Amino acid sequence: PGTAVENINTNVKALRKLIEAKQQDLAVKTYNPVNNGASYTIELSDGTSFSMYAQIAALEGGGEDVVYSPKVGAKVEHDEYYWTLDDVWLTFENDEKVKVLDENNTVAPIVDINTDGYWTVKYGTKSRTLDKAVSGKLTSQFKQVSTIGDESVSFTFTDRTPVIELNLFKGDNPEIPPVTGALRRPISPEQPAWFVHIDSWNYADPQKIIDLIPADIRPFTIFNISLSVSHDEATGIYNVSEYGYEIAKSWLRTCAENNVWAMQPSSGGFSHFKDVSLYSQFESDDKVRVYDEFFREYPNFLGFNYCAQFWGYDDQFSVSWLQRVAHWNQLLKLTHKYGGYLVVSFCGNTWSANINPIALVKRNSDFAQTAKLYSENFIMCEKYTTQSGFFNVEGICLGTWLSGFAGQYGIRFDQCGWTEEKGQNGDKDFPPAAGALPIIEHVMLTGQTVIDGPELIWQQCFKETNAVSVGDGYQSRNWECFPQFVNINIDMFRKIIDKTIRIPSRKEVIDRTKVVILQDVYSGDDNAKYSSPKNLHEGLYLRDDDGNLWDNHCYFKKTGRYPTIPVAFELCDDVANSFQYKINQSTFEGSWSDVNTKVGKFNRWFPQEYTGELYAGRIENGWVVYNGLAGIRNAAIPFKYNTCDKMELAYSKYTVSVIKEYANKLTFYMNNYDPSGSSKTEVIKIYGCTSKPTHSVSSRANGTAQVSENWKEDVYTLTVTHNGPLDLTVNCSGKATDRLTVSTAASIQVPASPQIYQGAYQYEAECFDFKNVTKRVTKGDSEPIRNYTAQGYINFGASSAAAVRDAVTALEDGVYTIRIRYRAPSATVNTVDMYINNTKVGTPEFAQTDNDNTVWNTALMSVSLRKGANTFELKANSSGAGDLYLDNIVIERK
Ligand SMILES: OC[C@@H]1O[C@H](O[C@@H]2[C@@H](O)[C@H](O[C@@H]3CO[C@@H](O[C@@H]4CO[C@@H](O[C@@H]5CO[C@@H](O)[C@H](O)[C@H]5O[C@@H]5OC[C@@H](O)[C@H](O)[C@H]5O)[C@H](O)[C@H]4O[C@H]4O[C@@H](CO)[C@H](O)[C@H]4O)[C@H](O[C@H]4O[C@@H](CO)[C@H](O)[C@H]4O)[C@H]3O[C@@H]3OC[C@@H](O)[C@H](O)[C@H]3O)OC[C@H]2O)[C@H](O)[C@H]1O
Ligand SMILES: [Ca+2]
Repeated sequence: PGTAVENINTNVKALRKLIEAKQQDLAVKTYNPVNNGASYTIELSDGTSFSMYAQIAALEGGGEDVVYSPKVGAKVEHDEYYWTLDDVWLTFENDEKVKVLDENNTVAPIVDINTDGYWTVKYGTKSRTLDKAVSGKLTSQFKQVSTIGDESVSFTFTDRTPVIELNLFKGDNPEIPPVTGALRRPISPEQPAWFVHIDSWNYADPQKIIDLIPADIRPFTIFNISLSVSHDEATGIYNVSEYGYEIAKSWLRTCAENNVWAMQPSSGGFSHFKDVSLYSQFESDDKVRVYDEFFREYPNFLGFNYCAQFWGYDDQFSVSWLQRVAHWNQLLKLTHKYGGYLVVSFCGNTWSANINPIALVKRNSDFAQTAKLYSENFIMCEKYTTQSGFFNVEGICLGTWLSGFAGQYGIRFDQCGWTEEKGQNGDKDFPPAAGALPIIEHVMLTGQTVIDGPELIWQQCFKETNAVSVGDGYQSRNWECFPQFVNINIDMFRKIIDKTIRIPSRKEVIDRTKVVILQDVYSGDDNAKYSSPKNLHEGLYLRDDDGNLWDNHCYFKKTGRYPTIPVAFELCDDVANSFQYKINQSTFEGSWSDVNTKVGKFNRWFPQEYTGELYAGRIENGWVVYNGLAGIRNAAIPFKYNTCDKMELAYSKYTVSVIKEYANKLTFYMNNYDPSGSSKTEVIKIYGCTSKPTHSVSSRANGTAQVSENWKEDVYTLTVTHNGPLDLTVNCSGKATDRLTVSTAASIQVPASPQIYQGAYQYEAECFDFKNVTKRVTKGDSEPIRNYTAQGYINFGASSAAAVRDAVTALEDGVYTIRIRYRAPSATVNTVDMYINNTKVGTPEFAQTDNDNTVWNTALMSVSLRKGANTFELKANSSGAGDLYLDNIVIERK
């Protein structure tokens, strides 16, 4: 956010500078559009970076017609550039023209509004009053910037200022060939993924989020770089994530430095990056370079996450959902070329049936082909963000994958999916323990290879604390895991890694599932053609207290006897056609809508494996058992592999368990973690033992546990009080021979690292350790300085005791170039020194920079780094001649 008068003068100062660059034969290193080309940032070969505005801020007042604002431009005459005002020469006293390039100043004509409310223009001592200013929308003096060929870059104006071409810098570094062909980082049951968010809402230092993830988890992790689509509804402009490209770039470099996988620019229609309609645009269109760039330069980049694609379409500043699907059609090809994933996540309401994962492939036949053909690259995820329809949306998201249109299936859980005011069981606020249930249920019984989140990131995963002292009198920003992150999430993944929780393959799920619905309906409302049959789940796994479809407010199943029921558009391949029972929805209203008849046919397909009010589903020798109701709840489960007779289970509310049957052993992973520290009680009884059993228990993470044992009349009874997760082992043998046989250890394969990133590293000043600085801007959007990288910058300031430090890295020993992007608006700063590894190496030339709020500059140093960690400091020695600002540093090999 900024005033119209700032915007105008910025463009003028830019026009002066472009002309200066032209006659000094300077080159454009980089340019990039923002807010769909409302503004651009521009870097030249001398390191000068500045904004130009294609849209000007409204003029405070309220009026909203287009009205007059002065237009300072430039024409050429007798070989020379002179200032224009509204397409006539700019003159003051006499009729003397005024050169752009005058041998004394770098003062441009300044436009203003005086105190009688008239526009004015001043140039040194001279000054000129023009027309009355008037509240209204204004038009910019500048149109846009495009590229000509691969040589030229053109700046075009809206007045009669000529076009201005500058050469497009070519860098003499040999470009690094990208990764193509096969998938960069395969995902499968053997190689699952956790998407952990570096979140614009946490105002992250990516480096410190990465480090909060332990080593055993890291290799299975895919860091998800979240750009918030929070914006000003009137203008369109993004705040939280002001410069999305620049955040993504900065954090994607840190990821690439740390050799970890990474991928998120949209929520609903809103997106920091412009949608395409043709595959050609990925190379030919200077409005959409970001797509190719991330794949080309970062070998750890897996692609793009379009989350929550159910809202915000057809906005003034979004796109239609059709246009989005179309963008996916092209983007998916791009993704396939580079071995990437495109991820989509859906949560549902009544208004959004026509944009769900059925409609996705049923409404757009071209996307359907491109999806089918590159399913390996396409990942479809259930989101738990909306207030209803969870079983419908679970079926459909699962159906996408099994039917062959997506390669992997995932869950993105959210607190926000707890029912509002009343909640569930008598618990107003969402309790974290609840979250473990859907996830384990859908991972173990429906083949999810991707866990995403959980949300909200900043309530469930990480928070920033106050700054902390880190030696030598320096202080740093700091981040911490929430306890439920460690005690639910981290530990649940350890239980996948350690092969307790075996993820079934697609073909394994179809054999279990048995049945599919095909959505072959073309008549009726949006719900009739894209959503599942309304009473699909009734008298199956849907609770008594809950209701059908959009009155389905609870995601806990009443029973696990019947498997999650998938709903697809079509079956694309051999395997999808191996479904035992294919039911067309058109027949559904006739036959299956009678709840009793459905339950009758389903009962023949899916035998009773237990009784009681707990949730119990079995796959191979693994049970998921949980309690999603109030009060102690029970079940009687006859064993299928263990040689004892049966187990009777009695569990507290929101206790979840994973129970592995062995001929002479049982394991329980149990959890029910409350951060406030309460205990819960659980009771396990084994029947049919022909021997005194024994038991073993280990607490996990920050959990507690005590277990009591009771042998009596051939019943063995374990009483497990605990807070948080634990593994319990029961050695119990019986005398049965009618029992199945346990297959050998499922595979878990530790996912390979990405190739080593050979490009430049970046370290944002707002993440530096610091002492005695004037101001540290971690949330820049609300402050006066524009055109910065990531979310912020700092004002180092003039203190003689001012200093900063970060830890930087180097693939090996040698000379590197350190580019400090900075601002020195009032005076040159010759008074700050640089230390590498606690040895002073020079005094960067921080030349006076232009006063304008968008201008930054870059100061260079050559230095020796050694292989691995290096320490970087900037230290004042005296009082600065003026404020020094710092946005970042960028390190590259010479
Ligand atoms: O960048 C942050 C980023 O966000 C992600 O994480 C979460 C998000 O998951 C989520 O985002 C919110 C999603 O829900 C929006 O609310 C829904 C909007 O549409 C409403 O439907 C209309 C009802 O009336 C009808 O007549 C009308 O026709 C319907 O709309 C049309 O429906 C079909 C569409 O195809 C069509 O385009 C649309 O126009 C719907 O009822 C409403 O319901 C929501 O309420 C909750 C209930 O649990 C659910 O979110 C959903 O059911 C929501 O936007 C709302 O907030 C304001 C707008 O700012 C309005 O009230 C409404 O539009 C999204 O909110 C915004 O997300 C971005 C964030 O930066 C904003 O601050 C936030 O307001 O929840 C929040 C977010 O944390 C990423 O992981 C995270 O990094
Ligand atoms: Ca910065």
